[PDB]
Amino acid sequence: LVHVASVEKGRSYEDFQKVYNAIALKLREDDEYDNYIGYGPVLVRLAWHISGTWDKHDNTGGSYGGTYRFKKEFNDPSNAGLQNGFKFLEPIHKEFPWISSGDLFSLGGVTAVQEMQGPKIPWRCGRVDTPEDTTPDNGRLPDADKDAGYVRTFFQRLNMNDREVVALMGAHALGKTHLKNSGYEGPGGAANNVFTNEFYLNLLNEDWKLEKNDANNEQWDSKSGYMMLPTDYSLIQDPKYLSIVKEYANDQDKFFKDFSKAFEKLLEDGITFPKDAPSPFIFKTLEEQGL
Ligand code: HEM
Ligand SMILES: Cc1csc[n+]1C
Repeated sequence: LVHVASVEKGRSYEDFQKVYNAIALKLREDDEYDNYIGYGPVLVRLAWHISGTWDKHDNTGGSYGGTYRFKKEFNDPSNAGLQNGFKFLEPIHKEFPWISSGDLFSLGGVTAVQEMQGPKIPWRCGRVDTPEDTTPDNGRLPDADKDAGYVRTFFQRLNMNDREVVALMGAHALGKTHLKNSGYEGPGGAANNVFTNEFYLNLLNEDWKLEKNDANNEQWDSKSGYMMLPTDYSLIQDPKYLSIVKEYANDQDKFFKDFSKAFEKLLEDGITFPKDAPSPFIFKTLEEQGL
């Protein structure tokens, strides 16, 4: 399967910076969502789940085709709760009907991270919508109730290595688990709509307790009111993972730099970019624009 990036006709940096600003302006406006967390965390989760279907072996799945717009992927049990990120973006797609679905879902994730004061993420245009029959089947996204060997093995399919996996998981400092979506409940920290390295700090400094929640699932709970998933706590159980966790709890700039590279790579897996294709765009935030 080859998927070649095709820039939307005649579009350039300024067009996509207009779509960025539209998403970012609505993130500021619709602030009440999920008890004032706002839409940013569900939008970086949506960009991860449309990319996380990729399989390196046959180049199926991935962010290129925008296939989450089809019922099979929209109704995947693993995507429960992401309909709220879709409905947030649907106004903006009506306003810029020329951007492809893959591009709009991935730029929403980029915009949310930078607007929640994360690192800049280089983003590239050119994903092309593909037919309903290209939609990957349910079951390619990871279970939460498993251990470190499962996480390592699952992420080899998206060929991410240990460092990349640990840098990507730092995004679980954002938002929260919702019992009616996943059977898990609670936030992982106090700053859950500002991008920081707090996931790593909480993992190493809190007093975790294995408890059973109302959906009868086990999760790691702390006195402070935070929770960690079994696959999250996995990172301090494995010796290779645990020493990268310590590296990111001791250096927030290295965390930001490595997250930026692994999230771009995540979003680009499966796509062939021609050598005459434009460079990756670095978008300015509303704040850097005085907007
Ligand atoms: C083995 C890996 C992973 C598993 C099992 C997993 C699982 C989960 C689960 C069960 C939730 C709760 C969903 C809900 O109830 O609403 C969640 C939320 C979230 N995850 Fe993951 N995740 C994984 C990796 C990642 C990665 C790599 C990213 C992003 C780079 C990510 C970003 C998020 C975000 C931002 C949320 C919060 C959503 C919200 O607030 O609504 N996840 N994760
Ligand atoms: C807050 C959250 C959602 S999924 C994992 N964590 C830590």
